[PDB]
Amino acid sequence: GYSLFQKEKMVLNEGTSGTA
Repeated sequence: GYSLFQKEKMVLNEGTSGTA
């Protein structure tokens, strides 16, 4: 499932592991 395995990965990349 996309909004399951990637649901939580989308959280890590947008905040701490990215920073725009």
